Amino acid sequence: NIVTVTLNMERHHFLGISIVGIYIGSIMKGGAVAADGRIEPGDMLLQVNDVNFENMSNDDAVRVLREIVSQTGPISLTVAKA
Ligand SMILES: CC(=O)/C(=N\Nc1cccc(S(=O)(=O)Nc2ccccc2C(=O)O)c1)C(=O)c1ccccc1
Repeated sequence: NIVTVTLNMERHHFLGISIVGIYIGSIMKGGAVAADGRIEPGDMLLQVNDVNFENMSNDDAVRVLREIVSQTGPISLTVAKA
């Protein structure tokens, strides 16, 4: 089950996720992801905007998320539900 979740990123500064395939390791208080509710811990992160996460190292995925969260605009996260 694959779901795409688009977040406006206007009411919250950060996603509020940790990443540990790349999985959502945790969802944190105060982030856009927790407020939205559609993504859950354990979901597998497949794509963020136009960046596919296949074969990506954890360090590179953190760098990608940092760069995307730092730029203004919506963020679309495609996950496979746990
Ligand atoms: C809720 C939340 O998000 C949190 N800290 N967030 C966060 C932390 C570091 C870098 C980025 S980041 O701007 O570089 N963006 C990311 C880069 C990599 C992976 C994930 C993110 C992300 O946004 O989740 C976002 C917190 O609990 C928090 C607690 C106290 C004070 C401030 C924040």
